[PDB]
Amino acid sequence: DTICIGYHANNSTDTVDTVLEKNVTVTHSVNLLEDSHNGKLCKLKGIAPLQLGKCNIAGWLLGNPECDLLLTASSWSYIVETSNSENGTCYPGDFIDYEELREQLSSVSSFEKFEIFPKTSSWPNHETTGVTAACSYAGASSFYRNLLWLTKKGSSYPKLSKSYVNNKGKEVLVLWGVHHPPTGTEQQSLYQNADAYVSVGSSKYNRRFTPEIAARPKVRGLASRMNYYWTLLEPGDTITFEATGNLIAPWYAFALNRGSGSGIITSDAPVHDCNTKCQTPHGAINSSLPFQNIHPVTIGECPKYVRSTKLRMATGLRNIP
Amino acid sequence: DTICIGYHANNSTDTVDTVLEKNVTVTHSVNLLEDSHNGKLCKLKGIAPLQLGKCNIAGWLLGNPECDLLLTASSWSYIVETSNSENGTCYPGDFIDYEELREQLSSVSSFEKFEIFPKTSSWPNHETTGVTAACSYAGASSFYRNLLWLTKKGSSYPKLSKSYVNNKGKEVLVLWGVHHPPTGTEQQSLYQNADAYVSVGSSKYNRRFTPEIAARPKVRGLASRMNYYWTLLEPGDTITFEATGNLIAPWYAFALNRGSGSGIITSDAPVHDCNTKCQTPHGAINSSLPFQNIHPVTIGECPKYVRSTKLRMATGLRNIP
Amino acid sequence: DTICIGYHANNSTDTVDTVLEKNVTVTHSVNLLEDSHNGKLCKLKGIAPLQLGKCNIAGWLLGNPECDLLLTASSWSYIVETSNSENGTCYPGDFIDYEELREQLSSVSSFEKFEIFPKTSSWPNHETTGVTAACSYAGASSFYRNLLWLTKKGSSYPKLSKSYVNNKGKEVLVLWGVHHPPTGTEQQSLYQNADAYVSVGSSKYNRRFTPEIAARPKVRGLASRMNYYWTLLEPGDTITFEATGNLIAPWYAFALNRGSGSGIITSDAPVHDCNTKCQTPHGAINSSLPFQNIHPVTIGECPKYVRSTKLRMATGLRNIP
Amino acid sequence: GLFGAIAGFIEGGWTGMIDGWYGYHHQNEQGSGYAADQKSTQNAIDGITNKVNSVIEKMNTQFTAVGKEFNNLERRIENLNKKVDDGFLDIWTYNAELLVLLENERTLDFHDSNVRNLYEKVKSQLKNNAKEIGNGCFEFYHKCDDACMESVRNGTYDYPKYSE
Amino acid sequence: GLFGAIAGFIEGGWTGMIDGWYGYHHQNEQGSGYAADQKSTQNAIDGITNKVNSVIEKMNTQFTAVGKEFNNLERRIENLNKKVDDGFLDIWTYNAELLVLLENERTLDFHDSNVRNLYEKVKSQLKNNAKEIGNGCFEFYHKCDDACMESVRNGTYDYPKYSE
Amino acid sequence: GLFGAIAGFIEGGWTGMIDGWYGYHHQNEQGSGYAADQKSTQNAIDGITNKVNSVIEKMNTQFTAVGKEFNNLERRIENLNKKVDDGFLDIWTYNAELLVLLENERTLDFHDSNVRNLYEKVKSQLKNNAKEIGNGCFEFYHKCDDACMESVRNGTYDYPKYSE
Ligand SMILES: CC(=O)N[C@@H]1[C@@H](O)[C@H](O[C@@H]2O[C@H](CO[C@]3(C(=O)O)C[C@H](O)[C@@H](NC(C)=O)[C@H]([C@H](O)[C@H](O)CO)O3)[C@H](O)[C@H](O)[C@H]2O)[C@@H](CO)O[C@H]1O
Ligand SMILES: *[C@@H]1O[C@H](CO)[C@@H](O[C@@H]2O[C@H](CO)[C@@H](O[C@@H]3O[C@H](CO)[C@@H](O)[C@H](O)[C@@H]3O)[C@H](O)[C@H]2NC(C)=O)[C@H](O)[C@H]1NC(C)=O
Ligand SMILES: *[C@@H]1O[C@H](CO)[C@@H](O)[C@H](O)[C@H]1NC(C)=O
Ligand SMILES: *[C@@H]1O[C@H](CO)[C@@H](O)[C@H](O)[C@H]1NC(C)=O
Ligand SMILES: *[C@@H]1O[C@H](CO)[C@@H](O)[C@H](O)[C@H]1NC(C)=O
Repeated sequence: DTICIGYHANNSTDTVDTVLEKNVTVTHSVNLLEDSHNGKLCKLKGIAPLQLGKCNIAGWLLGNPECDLLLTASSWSYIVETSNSENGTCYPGDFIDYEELREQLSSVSSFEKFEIFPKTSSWPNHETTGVTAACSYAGASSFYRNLLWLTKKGSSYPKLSKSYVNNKGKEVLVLWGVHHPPTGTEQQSLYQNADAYVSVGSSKYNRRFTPEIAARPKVRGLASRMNYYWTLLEPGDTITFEATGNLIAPWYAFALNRGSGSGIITSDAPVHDCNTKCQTPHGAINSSLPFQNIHPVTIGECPKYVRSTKLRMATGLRNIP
Repeated sequence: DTICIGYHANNSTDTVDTVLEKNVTVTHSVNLLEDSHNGKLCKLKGIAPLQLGKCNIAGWLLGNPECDLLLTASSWSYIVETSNSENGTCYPGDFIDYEELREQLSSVSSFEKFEIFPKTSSWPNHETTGVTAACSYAGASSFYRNLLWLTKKGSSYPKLSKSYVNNKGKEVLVLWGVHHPPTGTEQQSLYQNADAYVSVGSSKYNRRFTPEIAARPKVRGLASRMNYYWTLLEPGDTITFEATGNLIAPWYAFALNRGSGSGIITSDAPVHDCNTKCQTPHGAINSSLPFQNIHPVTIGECPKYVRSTKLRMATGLRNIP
Repeated sequence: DTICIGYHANNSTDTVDTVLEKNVTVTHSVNLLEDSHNGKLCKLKGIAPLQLGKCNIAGWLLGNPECDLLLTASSWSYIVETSNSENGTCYPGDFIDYEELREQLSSVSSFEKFEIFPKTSSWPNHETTGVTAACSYAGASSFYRNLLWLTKKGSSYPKLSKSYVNNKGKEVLVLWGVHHPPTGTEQQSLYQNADAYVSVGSSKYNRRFTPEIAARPKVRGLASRMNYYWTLLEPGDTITFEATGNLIAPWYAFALNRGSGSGIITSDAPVHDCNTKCQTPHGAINSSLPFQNIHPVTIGECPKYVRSTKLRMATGLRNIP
Repeated sequence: GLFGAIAGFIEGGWTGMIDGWYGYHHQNEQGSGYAADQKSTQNAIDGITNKVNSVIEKMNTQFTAVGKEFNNLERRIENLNKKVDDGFLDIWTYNAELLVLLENERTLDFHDSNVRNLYEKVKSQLKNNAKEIGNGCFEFYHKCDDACMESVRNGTYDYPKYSE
Repeated sequence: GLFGAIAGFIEGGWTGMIDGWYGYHHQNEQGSGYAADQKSTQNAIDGITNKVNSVIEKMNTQFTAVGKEFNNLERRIENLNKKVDDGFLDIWTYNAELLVLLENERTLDFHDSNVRNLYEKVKSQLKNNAKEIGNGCFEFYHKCDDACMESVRNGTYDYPKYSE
Repeated sequence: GLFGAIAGFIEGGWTGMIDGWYGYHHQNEQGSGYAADQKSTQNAIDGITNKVNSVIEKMNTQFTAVGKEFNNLERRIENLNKKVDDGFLDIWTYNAELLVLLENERTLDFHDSNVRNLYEKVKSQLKNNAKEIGNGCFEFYHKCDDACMESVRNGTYDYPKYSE
C-alpha cells in the first residue's frame, strides 16, 4: 500500500529558454510576441485611409492630370502611398516645405475641395489656357487641375489683384506656383513684363517672388522651373495675391480640420473594410500582446517592436514523460 | 513546556501587488511614487523665475507698452508665461527665429538693459517721434519702449549710419525692425525715398533689407507690416546700421550671460519664495523618489514621469492576524 | 567514520554588490563594464580616418592655402578635427548648410579631386587673377586653391554661362562662392554691374544669389564678405552657372561615393595603425562587453554608455575561507 | 531544480494524471489510480495567470506614428530620428528577451517549490506510520483503503488511528 | 509561500510580538511570553533597507528642461520630440510597474525563507530532546526554565545536558 | 542564505577543495581528503555560463555615430539631441545597476540551493546508517572505506549492505 506525490506530464513539445538553460520542454506556454499580420491596410479609429493610387501627395493636391479618377473622402485617419505613386509635380521645380505639408495633412476630419478663384469670372484680361507636354493627359499636353497658368492676353499682362476671405469656419489650404523662364525672351513672350513680381499676403503669411531667369539643364524637356508654395489660412483671415507675371494662380483650394499624430504609410497591401488599432505597412496586427516583430514602422496604439524571433513564456512545468 | 517559532503581525492595512497575487496586505511598506505637489512655482537653483504676466517674451523684449509694469531681475533660472500672456508684437509682422531666442533666454545671469542708441543724441537729422494706434498706452497712441521709429525730418531723410561697439564684457542682444508700407504713397510720406533700404552688419550678421510694398489684409487696423530681427553681439564686436528709410532703430538693448539647459513653463499657479529641485506647471514636487505621475513636462532634477497611480514596495511581511 | 558536504573557497579578493548586501566577497566573478581605452585614434572597421592637419573641413574643401597636404586620402571611415584645425574660410563669411555637409561627408569609399573648370581655358572673357591678403601663402596675397575669383576684364563683366556634365559615375561635390562688397563703389570696381546676380542650377538644385551690400566691421582686415555654397551633383546630371558678377567660380571639385552613418571626432590623440570597432575621442574601446563608462559620444558598434563606476557579476559563490 | 523535487528526487512526470499540475498516485487492495491535488493546482494556476496578465497588461501606449520624412538637407535630424527609433528598439529587445529568460526560470522554480511543499505536507502528516522510498513515494506501515488514501489527499489523515 | 512557512505549516502571525519580525513564543511553569530573534530580524532589516535604497538611489538624473517650443512649419520635429517623451514614458512605466511586482514577490519569499531557516535552526539543535508538534512548536521532553529557553533563542542550547 | 546551507548550517568553505564548486570531505582509517562532485559543479557551471552569455550577447549593437553638430540657431534641436542621449543614459545605467544587483543575489542563492540539494541527496542515501552531526557532516554507524566513500559520492551507496 503506497501513495506517491508527483507532477503532470504530457506530449507537448513546446520549448522555452531560461537564464540557466536553453530549449526546455514544458507542458504549457504562452506567446508574448505578436508574430502575424492580416496582409491588409485597415481603418484606424473607424476611418479609412486616403489612397492616392498613381499619385503622391503633391500630385493629388496640385491636381496632376493622372489623379483625376481618385476618390477622396471628407476624412481619413492616415495616408497611403504605393510603390506606384509616381505622379507628382509634372512641371519641374521645388515644392517648399513639402515634408511638413505631408505631415500636417496625415489626418483630417472634414475635407472639401472648393473653387477659390473661379476660372470664368476671375481673369478677363489674362489667358488661362496654358498647358505643357511636361504635364500630359493621355499623351496630350495638359496642366494641373487645381491651378491655372496665367499668361498675357494679347500683348499685355496687366497687374492682377485678388483676395479671398476664409468664411468656411475651418482652416483653408491654399496652394500656388511661380514660373521661372530660362530666358528673357520667354519671359516677355509669356508675361511681357521683364520686371514682373508676385506677392502673397495674409494676416500671417507675407512673401514676395521675382522670376529667376537662368539657363538650366532640361527636365522633362524643360529648362524652365515651377516652384510650389502653400499656407494654411485661418478662419476669418484673408489672403491676397498681386502679380505682374509668372503667377500660377489658385483655382481650387481645400477647407479642412487637421487631426493630429498620424502619418503616411507606404504599402502595396490592399486597403479593406476591416478595423484595427495598429497598422503596419505589411498589414494590420492584433494590439493585445506587448511586443511585435512584424515591422519597425507603425501607426496606432501598438505593441513595441523587437528584433526577437521568439518570446515564449512558460506557464506549466518541465515536461518529463 | 513548549517553544514556538513564529512571525510578526499588526493592524496595518497597507496592501501591495505581487507578480503572483494582487492586493496583498503587508505589515510594512514604502511608496516609490510621488503623486502630490505644493501648488506653487518655486525657485530653481536658489533663483526665482522671470514672470511675464500680461506679456509674452516678444512683448517684453520689444517693450510693448503694456509690459511697463513687469519687472526683470539681473538673473533667472527659468521663465513663466501664463494663459494671460497676450501682449506681444503690437505692430503686426514676423519675429524671426523667435522660438530659438526664447530658448536662449530661458535662463540668464547678469542681465541688464542699457541704452544703446540714445534717443536724444543719436539721430540729429531724423524725426524720432513716431507712434501708432496699434501700440496704445492708456488710451493714447504709443510705440515700443525699446525701439525707435525714424521718419523724415521736414522733406528730407538723409542716409543714416550708426555703429555700436560691445565693451560690456558679455553678449549684447540687439533687436530692431523693418517697416513695410502698403503703398508707395505711404513710403514717400514717411521715409521720402522710394528707393530706400536698411543694412545691418557685424562680424557675423550680414543683411540688406528692402521695403516690400504690397496690399495686405488689415491686422490691428494696419495693412503695413513690421518685421523683427535680432542678433547676439559678441564681446568686442561692432554692429553697424545704415538706412535711407524703413529702419526701426534699436534704442535699448540687453547685455547678458546666457545660461543653459533651462526652459519655459506655462502656468497660472502663484510664484513663491520656496525652493525646489523639480518644478512642474502644476506645482513643485519632492525630487527624492525615482518616479512621479504629476506631469511629463518639467524643469529641474526630477523623478521620471510614469502613468502609474500606485507603486508600493513591500518592506515588512504578509500580515496574518 | 565521517563524510562531509561542503563548498569551494579560495584567496579571491573579488567583491560584488547584491540587492540585499553590499561588498560581498566571492570566489569567482566577471566584469560587465568596459572601463578602459587604448588612448589612440584607430582605423575604424579597417579604414583610416581623414586627417585635416592645420585645417578644418571647410578649409580643406575650399583649399585654404595652409591646408596644402600630400593629398586628401581616397577613402575614410570617419573624420578627425584637432585643436590645430584652425584654417577655415580665410575670406570672412558664411558656409551654408555646413553641418549638413560635414555629416554627409563623414565617410566615403572613394574620393578624388579634379579640375572641373580649368583656369586656363574656362574664362576668356573675365579676369581670373584676383587675390587677397586675407588668404596668404608664404607672406604673399593668394586665394583658395579650389575656387577662382572672377572680376571684370577691362571695363566690362559680360554675362557668363558655364556648364559641367557629370560623367564620373558617382556624386560630384561642387563648391562655389558669392562675394559681398561693403559698397556699391566696390561692386562697380570689381563687377561693374550693380544689378549683378549669380544663378546655379541642375536637375535638382536651383538657387539665385544677389550681392548684399552693407557697411560691416573688418574681419581679417576686410569689411567685405564671401559666402560658400555646395551641392551634390548626381551621376549623369548637369550643373550650370550664370553670373553677371560676384561669382567665385568652381575650379576644382570632388568626385565621391558616400558611405553612411559615420561622424566627426574632435581629438588631439594621434592616429595610429591599430584597428577598432568602437572609436571614442579618448581612445578606442573593446566591443565585447555590453556597457562602457568611457564616453557618451562614440562611433562604431559600441557598448551602451552608462555612468556606473562598477558593474561586476558574481559567477562563483560566497568566499568564506 | 532549485527546490530539488522536479527532475530531482521525483524523477519524472505523470502522463496518467490529466486533471492537474500536482497530485497523487495511490496503490492499495482496492486498486490504483491518479488524483490531482486541486488546491495546490488551482493556486498555481491563479498565480501564473496573474503573472502572464501582469506582463501583458502593464504595457500601455499612446497613438503614435513612428515614421518621419526628411529631405537631403535634413540628414542630421533624420539620423537623430533613427537614433531614437534604434535606441528604443535596443532597449525593448534586450529587456523583453531578459524578462522572459528570467521569469521563465522563476516559473519553473515555482512549480518545483509547489511539488516540494506538497510532498513535505504529506510527509509531516504520515510521520512514522509510513516509510519514505525516496522517489516521492510513501509506503504505509498499515493498510490504507480508498477512504484512508483520501484522508491523506484531504490533509485530514488520522495519525493516532494507526498503531498497527 | 515559496518556502512553505508563512501561511504555510505556520498558519498565522503573532500580534503579540511587537519587538521583531521573526521570533519565539515560549511556555513553561514560570510563565509565557513573546521574544523576538534579534539577529535574524536585524539581518532581514539590513537586507530590505538595502533593497529599497538601491531602487531609490540608483536613479541618477541631470537638470533637464523637458519642454520645447516649435512653430507651425516645425511639425515634424515637434512630433519627434513628442515621440521621445512618450517613448520614455512607456519604458519607465513598464519597468517600474514590473520591478515592483517582481521584487515584492521576492521580498515575501525572503521573509518566508527566513522564518523557515530559523525554525530548522532550532529544530537541529533540539533534535530528539523535543517533539515536533507542527505549526512551528516544539514540545520538550525535559524541563525548560527561563534560563533554558534563552539558550534555545540564543542558539547556545545544551543538548547532552538533557537526556529524558 | 535563502536556502540556509552556505554561511548556514555549513559555516564555511573549503580552501582545501580546489577542483570544484561543491564536494566532499571524508575521514576513515585509510586517511582523509577532499573530493569535488563533478556532476553538480558542472551543472552549475553550465547554468552560470548561460546566464553570463545571455546578459552579454543579448545586447544588440549596430554601427552608430552618436554625435551631432548644430549651429548657433539650432539650440532647440541640439537640446533635443541631448535629451535623447541623456535619456538613454538614465535608462541603461539604472537597468544595468539593478540587473547586476538582482542577478548577483540570484546567483548566490543558486549556489546555496545546490549545496543544500547535494546534502539532502547524500542524506536520503545514508538514511539511519549514519548520524547527522551538523556542519554538513555524517558520522557512519559502520566502517566506510575509500571504496565505500566513493559509492556515496557516486550516488551508488548501498544501504542494505550496511547494518549495525
Ligand atoms: C511656346 C512654344 O510653342 N514654343 C516652341 C518652342 O518651345 C519649340 O521648341 C520646343 O519647345 C518645347 C516647349 O513647349 C511648350 C511645352 O511645355 O509643351 C509648349 C506649351 O504650349 C508652352 N506653354 C505656354 C503656356 O506657353 C510651353 C511653355 O512655353 C514653357 O513650358 C514655359 O517654360 O512650352 C520644349 O521646351 C522643347 O525642349 C523645345 O525644343 C519650337 C517648336 O515649335 O518652337 C516654338 O513653337
Ligand atoms: C591660418 O590660421 C592662423 C591661426 O591659427 C592664422 O594666423 C594668424 O592668426 C592670428 C589669430 O590668432 C592673427 O592675429 C592677428 O594679428 C594681427 C597682428 O599680427 C592683429 O592686428 C590682429 O588683431 C590679430 O590679432 C594673424 O593675423 C594670423 N596671421 C596672419 C599672417 O594673418 C592665419 O592667418 C591663417 N591663414 C589662413 C590662410 O587661413
Ligand atoms: C495687448 O495690448 C494691446 C495694445 O498694445 C491691446 O490692444 C490688447 O487688447 C492687449 N492684449 C489683449 C489680450 O487684450
Ligand atoms: C519627499 O518628501 C519629503 C520632502 O519634504 C521627504 O522628507 C521625503 O522623504 C520624500 N518622500 C519619500 C517617500 O521619502
Ligand atoms: C579588447 O580585446 C580583447 C577582447 O576583449 C581583450 O583581451 C583586450 O584586452 C581588449 N583591449 C583593451 C585595450 O582593453
